[PDB]
Amino acid sequence: ATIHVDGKEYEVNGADNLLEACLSLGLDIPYFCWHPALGSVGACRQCAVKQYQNAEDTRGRLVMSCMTPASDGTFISIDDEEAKQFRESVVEWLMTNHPHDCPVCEEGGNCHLQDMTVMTGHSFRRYRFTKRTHRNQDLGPFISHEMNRCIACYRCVRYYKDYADGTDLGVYGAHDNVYFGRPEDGTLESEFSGNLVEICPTGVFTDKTHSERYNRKWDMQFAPSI
Amino acid sequence: EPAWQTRDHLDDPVIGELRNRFGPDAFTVQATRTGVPVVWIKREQLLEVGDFLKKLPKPYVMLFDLHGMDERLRTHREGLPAADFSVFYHLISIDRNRDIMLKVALAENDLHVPTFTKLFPNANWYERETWDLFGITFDGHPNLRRIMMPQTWKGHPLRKDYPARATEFSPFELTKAKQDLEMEALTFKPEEWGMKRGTNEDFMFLNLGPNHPSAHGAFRIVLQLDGEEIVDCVPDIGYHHRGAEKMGERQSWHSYIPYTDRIEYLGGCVNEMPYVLAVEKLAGITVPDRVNVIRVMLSELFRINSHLLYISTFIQDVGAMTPVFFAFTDRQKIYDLVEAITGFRMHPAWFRIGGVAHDLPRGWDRLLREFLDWMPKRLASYEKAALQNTILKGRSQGVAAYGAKEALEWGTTGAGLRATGIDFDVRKARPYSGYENFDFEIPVGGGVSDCYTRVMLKVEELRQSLRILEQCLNNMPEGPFKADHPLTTPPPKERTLQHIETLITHFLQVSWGPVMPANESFQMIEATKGINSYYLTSDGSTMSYRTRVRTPSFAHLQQIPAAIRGSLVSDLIVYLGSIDFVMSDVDR
Amino acid sequence: DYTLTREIVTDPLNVFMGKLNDMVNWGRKNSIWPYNFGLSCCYVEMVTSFTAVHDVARFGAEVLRASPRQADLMVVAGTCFTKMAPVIQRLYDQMLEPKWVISMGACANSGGMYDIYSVVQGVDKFIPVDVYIPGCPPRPEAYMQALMLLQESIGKERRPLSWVVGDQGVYRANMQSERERKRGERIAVTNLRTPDEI
Amino acid sequence: MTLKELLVGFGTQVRSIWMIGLHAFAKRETRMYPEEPVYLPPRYRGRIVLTRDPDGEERCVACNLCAVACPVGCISLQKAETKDGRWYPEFFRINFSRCIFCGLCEEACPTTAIQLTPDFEMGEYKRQDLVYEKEDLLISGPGKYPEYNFYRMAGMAIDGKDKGEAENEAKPIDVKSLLP
Ligand SMILES: CCCCCCCCCCCCCCCCCC(=O)OC[C@H](COP(=O)(O)OCCN)OC(=O)CCCCCCCCCCCCCCCCC
Ligand code: SF4
Ligand code: SF4
Ligand code: SF4
Ligand code: SF4
Ligand code: SF4
Ligand code: FES
Repeated sequence: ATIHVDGKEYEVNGADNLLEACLSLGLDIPYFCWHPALGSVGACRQCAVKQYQNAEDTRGRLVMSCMTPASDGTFISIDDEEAKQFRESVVEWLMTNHPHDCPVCEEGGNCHLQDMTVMTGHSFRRYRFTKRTHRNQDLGPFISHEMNRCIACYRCVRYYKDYADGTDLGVYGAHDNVYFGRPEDGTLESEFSGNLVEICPTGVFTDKTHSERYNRKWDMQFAPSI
Repeated sequence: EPAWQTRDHLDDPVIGELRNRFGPDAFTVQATRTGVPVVWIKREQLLEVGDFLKKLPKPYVMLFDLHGMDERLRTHREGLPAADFSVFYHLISIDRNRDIMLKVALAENDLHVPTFTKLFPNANWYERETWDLFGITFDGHPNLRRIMMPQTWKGHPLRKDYPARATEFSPFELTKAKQDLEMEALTFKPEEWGMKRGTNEDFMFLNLGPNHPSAHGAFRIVLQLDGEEIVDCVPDIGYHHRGAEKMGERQSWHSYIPYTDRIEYLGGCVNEMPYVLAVEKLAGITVPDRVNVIRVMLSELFRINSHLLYISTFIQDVGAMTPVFFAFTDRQKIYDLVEAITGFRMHPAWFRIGGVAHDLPRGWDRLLREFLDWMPKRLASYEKAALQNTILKGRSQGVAAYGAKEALEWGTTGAGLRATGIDFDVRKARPYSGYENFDFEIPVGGGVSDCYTRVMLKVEELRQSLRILEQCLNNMPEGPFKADHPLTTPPPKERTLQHIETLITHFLQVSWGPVMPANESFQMIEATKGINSYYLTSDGSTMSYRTRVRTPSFAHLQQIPAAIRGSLVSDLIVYLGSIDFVMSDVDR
Repeated sequence: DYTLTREIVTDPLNVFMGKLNDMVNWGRKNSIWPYNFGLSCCYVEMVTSFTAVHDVARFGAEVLRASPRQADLMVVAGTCFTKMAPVIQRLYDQMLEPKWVISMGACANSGGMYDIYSVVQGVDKFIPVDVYIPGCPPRPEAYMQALMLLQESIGKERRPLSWVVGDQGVYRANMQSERERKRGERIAVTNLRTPDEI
Repeated sequence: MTLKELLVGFGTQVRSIWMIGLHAFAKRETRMYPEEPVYLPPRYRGRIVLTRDPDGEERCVACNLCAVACPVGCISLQKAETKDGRWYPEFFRINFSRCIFCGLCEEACPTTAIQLTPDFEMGEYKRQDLVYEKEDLLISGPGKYPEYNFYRMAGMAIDGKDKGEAENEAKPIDVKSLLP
């Protein structure tokens, strides 16, 4: 398949969506709800690009790159001004209720939400009203729970139920009061519950064992091991 | 279109002249944020291109800079020729008020370039440094030895595979190098230093060392003397090498600012200004007017500080030991204001990407007014007591004189260039940081640059800086001290302390670093001692891929042998006093 | 508590010999001639302390000898560059007893911000240091404070009165750390002036 | 030299001597350290301290932003937690033999815990004693910023500050609540 991103030609797989095709090409599109192993659901609305009908089209429309096939002869723009404004607005809407928590948050320096907030260029707060707040749950000895930091991207429930076939994690409530966790306090029963700390793009689900002796990612000495 | 926008400068007449002379396929034009036309030239055509540029109707007369780049780890080289290494040549046409950068691509195995020394004599030390730090050989160089590192040094430190950090100390190698110092005079041969015809059996070779510390630093000069007369001398430098450019590859864009402060340690915010301007070009930041006025005021205060030290130390070197006490009292008044504003004396590290660290504290205008009332009577007293003394005049007038052609061929800038009658100050020719909104004059000489004319030109520069400071005091704009850009590093502190998106931006900017998109930027300023420039290459990361600092003191110290030949040693020490250099500037 | 250079020993100190030792220590600590040696920006702050606005001459320490033989104090005021380290060692070896060393600034203390290929990480890697000054640069009165600290250290050391009679070992007092001495007053600080003013 | 040059030179020598004598008749510009204390402006970058909130608790949440913002790398600390969940440094050490007093750590601190204070007198006899641990840094009050409290802004619950009790925070609404 042939796509044209910002006037540049690219050869991609037509069976892929535009988000994974553009990320495979090295282009940067902000995203939350999509994961490579979980598929596309189009929830967070972060991955907006401007799609044009043809080469001689200047109006276009905003589409979700994760929900749009990377079909042959597809004309899109990432750096379009309206697309950039909408992506910044999505980050801003996520920022309205987000707690002032980065210094005391185990995700800091390793946080996809921090990276996408910086990537969209959103650094000025004009929202002045109250932030919604949630109580936390005890999830056992491995996973720490902090629902204030949730951006309702649904990655956790999609991984835990649709991928890992777990039964004791879910989404509750409605509108801006959606809650992600167990129906009651208790240990997460899945043998693969620990992947939530990397699946969750925020600091809702964090490594409790690491949190005991916490340090930031830049301070780590890493090695590839088995 | 903003001033930081990426341009190819194809509308420059030099591009059309090169296309008409060499053909369209002879060179590749690179689009940069350097503000100059960047032209990739084949290695076999470099001397032809340089000669053509030197023989233009309004010619390129000065080799501003010459250095190298290790391009092996550079991932964003779109539109660039294939290159493991590269060598760049920054040339300036003062008559055109234009400049051009020429880039020569080199493969890893074939690391040799023809020498530029026949076209420009300052290419000698520039090519010696490029050989020392990169391992790039220059064919036809008269003596291509290491200039920063000692001669028994292994490796080339600016290469990407050379480790930046300090190696483990060993007393054995210190003992060995002490032995080399002890038998250096016993086994001295003029041939390895570029000297010749010595020991005729009438000349002597005499080494100068760290015995006259007039705040310039430690370096050596070996003099070939016919009795009392200098027939040849080479400076031995690199005793103040700090690896500052390598540190530029080692620190984030924000955390490198204190290192910029210590390049020319009498300059402070003057040193900070070209770096933050070049970073702001990389970030696409246009600072507001209050930032421009604050940065100009800090730069002029530090220029007066540096000029006071320079004039007083020149007077002390001539022999009059009194005015240094009073001039350092004036430096303390400047330090009162600078301490109040920035919190520090000599290395404020106060400029920021997108602005300055804090707003001006309440009551700064009182201290500025006190200094502006204190200074002129003291300056007139120094003039009458020392600079109009005929013994000082007889020690300085006509000593180490050079004209416009010698200044142009050696890259001399600042007061040494303007004493030859060439009106070239960056604050007027290529205005920056809102300097075009200030009323000030550029003092120029009569055509001949002695020690005395350089010192008096710096006195007039001090008076003009006082005028600029008066304008800064009278018209300080109301507004922000930081730009409203997302890459302003750090963000305003109060919003960081109460707004989550601002806190996120601050968190990532101070820890991982601000992400500068892949580009090349350049900023040239009129520093205290001449023209200082930063050339920054970003590979899209939070650290500089390459930080090249052009300093004027390097060029002036290279000009030393041409200007002092045929003079006495007393003329040499007076000349060193009148150059206005520090060894940190020379060695970086 | 004392350290002996010929180990941790006690105080070796007749009452006339104690008075002579005190007189020699008083004369040495009140007449300290620094060596005029400039490495980097810290030396600019040192010679600033020599000028009229600070007047280090008041302590009798302004003479500033150009020869290491006439100097009692080496101030390493600046970075110990690798090329300059043999020069520093040779100049220190050329100094005569008694000699004291003040490491001035972060570079001379530890290498400072220059953990880099061409810089020795602190002058105490190869020459002994009597007083360390943190700062980059230390302000001139910090150099004067270190001079006074050196004076206190000199005023209670034990050195031979003559090289022909008596113990020839050099005893240096194990002084209390300035951090531990000032901890009581420093921790008790509650409020400081806000940085929005002059 | 000519006779006119000699006479003019003698006149300039006389003028220099006269001006320096009149300087001897002038007022001393010496700041008399240590008897006269050095005036330091409020934002002077000297000895680093760690400060306390207005409630008396230490402000440092061990977020490690100062240590990574340090270009010298002379700050080392480790996070620890109380039973109520308050983050704090288990240890906090600063190598002042390395520190360049640049103020980047204070600039990077999101709680205003770490502060450079107007105190320059920091000379030491042994270099090991220039390593300041937490007991040598933590002071009894707020320092230069008298009122800021990070934990009044953070969404994380601690002792005395439950969920919904921070600034601009609504009370938590249970998903089981009857209101639509
Ligand atoms: C007994 C105890 C007391 C002893 C006293 C000893 C001193 C001699 C008597 C008093 C002399 C007073 C001199 C007054 C000088 C006034 C200062 C002055 O303005 O000098 C500068 C002036 C030239 O001004 P301008 O050209 O602008 O200089 C700046 C550029 N360089 O310069 C001039 O205009 C020069 C004016 C003439 C100066 C000489 C006057 C006659 C001297 C006769 C004796 C010879 C002295 C020298 C002999 C040397 C031989 C080795
Ligand atoms: S989840 Fe990310 S953005 Fe939110 S508080 Fe934690 S580090 Fe900050
Ligand atoms: S808890 Fe994490 S993974 Fe789940 S919806 Fe919220 S932000 Fe997404
Ligand atoms: S400690 Fe700082 S001021 Fe002193 S020599 Fe080093 S860089 Fe210069
Ligand atoms: S003042 Fe600078 S060098 Fe010192 S601890 Fe803070 S960041 Fe590090
Ligand atoms: S930046 Fe401030 S709160 Fe964070 S670890 Fe350092 S002193 Fe503590
Ligand atoms: S990643 Fe496409 S809408 Fe969420």
